[PDB]
Amino acid sequence: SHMDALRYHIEWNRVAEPGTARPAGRLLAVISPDHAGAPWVTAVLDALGPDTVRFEAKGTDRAAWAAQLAQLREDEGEFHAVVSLLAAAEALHTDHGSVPLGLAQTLLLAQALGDAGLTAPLWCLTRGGVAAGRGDVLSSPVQGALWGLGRVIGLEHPDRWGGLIDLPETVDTRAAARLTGLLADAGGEDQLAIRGSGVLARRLAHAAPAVPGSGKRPPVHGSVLVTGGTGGIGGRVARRLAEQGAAHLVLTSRRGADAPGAAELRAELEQLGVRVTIAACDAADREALAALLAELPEDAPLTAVFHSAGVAHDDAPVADLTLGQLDALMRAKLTAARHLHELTADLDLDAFVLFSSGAAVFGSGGQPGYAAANAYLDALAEHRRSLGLTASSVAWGTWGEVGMATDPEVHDRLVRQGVLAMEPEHALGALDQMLENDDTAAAITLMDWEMFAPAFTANRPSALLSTVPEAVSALS
Ligand SMILES: NC(=O)C1=CN([C@@H]2O[C@H](COP(=O)(O)OP(=O)(O)OCC3O[C@@H](n4cnc5c(N)ncnc54)[C@H](OP(=O)(O)O)[C@@H]3O)[C@@H](O)[C@H]2O)C=CC1
Repeated sequence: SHMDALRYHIEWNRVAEPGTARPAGRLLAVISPDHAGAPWVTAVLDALGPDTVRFEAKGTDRAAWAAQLAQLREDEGEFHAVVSLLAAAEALHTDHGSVPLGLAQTLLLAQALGDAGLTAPLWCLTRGGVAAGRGDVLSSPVQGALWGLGRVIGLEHPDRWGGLIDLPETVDTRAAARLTGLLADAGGEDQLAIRGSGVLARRLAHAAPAVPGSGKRPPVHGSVLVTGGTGGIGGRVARRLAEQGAAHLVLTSRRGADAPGAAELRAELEQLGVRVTIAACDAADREALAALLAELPEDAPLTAVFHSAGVAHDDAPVADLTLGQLDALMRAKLTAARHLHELTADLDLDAFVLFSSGAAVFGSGGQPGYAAANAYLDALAEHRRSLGLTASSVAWGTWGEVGMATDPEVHDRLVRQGVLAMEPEHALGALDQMLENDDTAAAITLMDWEMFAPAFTANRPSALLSTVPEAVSALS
């Protein structure tokens, strides 16, 4: 099927045991000084050895760090690699309430390295930011956001990007040796998870063909909340839910009833017999969300959430992105989804569906803020499954007809790259296959691999795509 052919999923496959020698040259370790106490942080610093130079990245000051780094690189000469432990800073930034401090500090470290002329490859370490291997628990969705930023750094600064490595809970000596071995030579891999049974790396595969009933999807009923539900994709999802018999759709956006197209949307939905509530309110306002949930009918309790609230604009290259831009991109994604998760965790929902993007799953040049925000969604869905709660993340490709991609501009960058506009009916039917399977994560995208693979790999290989045969064929 055509709908099957839009669905892909991320897998983690075993790779080679690394060598036994640590890096010959000197490592530079970067530490968040208020967040240096986690066990894995001390285990990593121990594994890097006492000869490793240590840089405490204090606060968020690009210019100060550029100066400090330039001084270090003057004194030492070229480093073998930069190893960042900034991801351990999960606390929100004091001035940007939707940006984890470690995310802010990572962006500014990537900036200041470039400013100071350090060219050693940057490796970003996380602990629990991916779900890798049968039974693996994604414990930190906040650290998971950093992977969407890293993948973009790999596309914008391939020559000075090492990669991302997720550590296990307990970094024992076998885990330490895998780490230091990868830092010496990672065999062309750059998205890695170190686990008790081996080193795994991240891979994209075609999803298994749809099996109706396998996931035991309950019938759509009760109240269903679609955030961004007046927006392009949210609207077409609400119309599908309505076709499928929802009792009550609750559609939100910051403009609510004043959003473009809302009256027409409400009328088309109501002709289907559905009760329609359209509310103005910001998905990152916890008190407004709570108030909205408090209003639901006894006869129509919340059964499902579809989180389509989002903006992509006002992003910038890694070298230029500000923290205020990053905060505005994170707000509807990390802040709003955290709220949705927390206020629905006891409700036994049938579906909790987060709309992510291919920018998070692949990386996309020019979109670091949006990739980090959407990668947090994907990680939160995995996290929620670990809690025994239902959750789905869908990393859409480009939609045709409706939504944020419908305009020649930076629709054309993507299209020239092989990421094609999907027909909405096909995208919706593929999402329906995913929910019928009860799959936790998918990318749903129409790709021309012959165009995409060579373009995406021109500066650097991508081990991610070696499990897509069309990409292997395009590179042959
Ligand atoms: N269209 C596509 O090709 C792709 C879409 N996606 C994702 O799908 C989702 C929907 O995208 P699409 O329908 O195309 O985009 P739209 O711009 O058409 O809709 C997005 C919307 O979310 C609402 N929104 C934005 N910020 C907030 C907020 N803080 N609180 C509540 N609502 C908010 C907007 O209304 P308002 O401005 O009034 O708040 C609008 O309803 C987005 O999350 C997007 O990132 C991912 C990849 C591709």
